[PDB]
Amino acid sequence: ESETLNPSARIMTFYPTMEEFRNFSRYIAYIESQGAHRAGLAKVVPPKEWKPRASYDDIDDLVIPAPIQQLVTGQSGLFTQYNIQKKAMTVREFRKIANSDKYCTPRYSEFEELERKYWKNLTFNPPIYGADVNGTLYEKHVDEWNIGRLRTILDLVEKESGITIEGVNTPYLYFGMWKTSFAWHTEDMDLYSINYLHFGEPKSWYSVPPEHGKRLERLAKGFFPGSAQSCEAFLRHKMTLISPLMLKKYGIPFDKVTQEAGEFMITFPYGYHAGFNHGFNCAESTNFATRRWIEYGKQAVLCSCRKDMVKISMDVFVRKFQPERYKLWKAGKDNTVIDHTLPTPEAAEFL
Ligand code: NI
Ligand SMILES: [Zn+2]
Repeated sequence: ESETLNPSARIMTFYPTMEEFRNFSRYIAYIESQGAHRAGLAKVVPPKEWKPRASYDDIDDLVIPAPIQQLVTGQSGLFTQYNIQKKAMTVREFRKIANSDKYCTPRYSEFEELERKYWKNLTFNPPIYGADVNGTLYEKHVDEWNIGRLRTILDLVEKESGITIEGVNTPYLYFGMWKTSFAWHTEDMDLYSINYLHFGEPKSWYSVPPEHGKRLERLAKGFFPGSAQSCEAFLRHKMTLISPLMLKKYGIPFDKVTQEAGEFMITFPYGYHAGFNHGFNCAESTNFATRRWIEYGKQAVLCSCRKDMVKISMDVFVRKFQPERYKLWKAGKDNTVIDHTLPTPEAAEFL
């Protein structure tokens, strides 16, 4: 039945009305009723009547505490990206470097051309990424799709334990320039994420359907056996870049999409994604949850090689939402199998 929704697991785009836009969790459940989640990624274009902020002109003084220079090594569609942290800098400083002759966008006709250039010059002229900047650019009173307070059940983590995890249940801001990249990964605990491109040049995305996630992992393990041997989930290091021609070569299903300023992207549990920025821009993101996520959370395979990695205690979610399974789960005997095609239960209100 849901098997029959988005049979191609293609990236879907939505144009909600303002009445639809007002309840975040509701619209997420809706797009899942339409099979959007099968793609691992979905675009949502907000009503033109809407804006998260009046103007972005006071932010030249905002500090980027930890700019990252992205060194990339590799060949033939396979790359490993190393982060070189640069000293702190303000936005206008970043912007100046970004639009500088050395680091600015090349001229191009169709997107296929800029894309080809990205994959040809990835390892050259390492850019700087203004990544993981704590904060929001939303105006304090915006109540629709506010990344700072979406009110999903992920709120149960801070609510029950007081724990905050930067970028996960708090917002992150991302200042990009041309050729800055995000490597193939799913979210921490295989959560959802939301990404809003506040302003600037586009951000392009690749995505692999959750139902084909394991095949991407098998490929990645084969191409990086040393890292696979060292960590049960080395893709979570977010250092691994794989070109679309390589995915095609090895029969991994995927889709691509370009995100424009003023547009939202949603990633879904266990949706592998990667991409790059076209030029100077600014993006805001955080994670969020639905009831459907809970099983993904319980089964997420986590990085086994670092003390510093995000691990959310699933106990509270299982007690509150799977009370009949708690004893079974705690006893390690819960063998529930995940069906990536099924929408979250909250969509019962639609379906
Ligand atoms: Ni992500
Ligand atoms: Zn690891």
